[PDB]
Amino acid sequence: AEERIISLD
Amino acid sequence: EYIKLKVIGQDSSEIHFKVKMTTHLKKLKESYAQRQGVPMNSLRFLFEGQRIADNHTPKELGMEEEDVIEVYQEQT
Repeated sequence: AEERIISLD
Repeated sequence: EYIKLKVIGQDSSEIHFKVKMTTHLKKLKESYAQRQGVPMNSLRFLFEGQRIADNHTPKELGMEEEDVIEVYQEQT
């Protein structure tokens, strides 16, 4: 899998 | 102020979240469940083995950059 970063707020 | 948390699933995959120290972790739980395509209430999210509530924050739980959250199926 590729890197996955999700930003919240 | 923002930290990155690594959410590890039952299959060892990872989704990382950048959150504020004051963010209510419901938002992480909802986003993760959405990305997995499962009901949020089908999962339990643990930090250091302890259940994360909707209103817990990283600051309240003492979370730090790159700390791990584990996801398990809810108990029955």
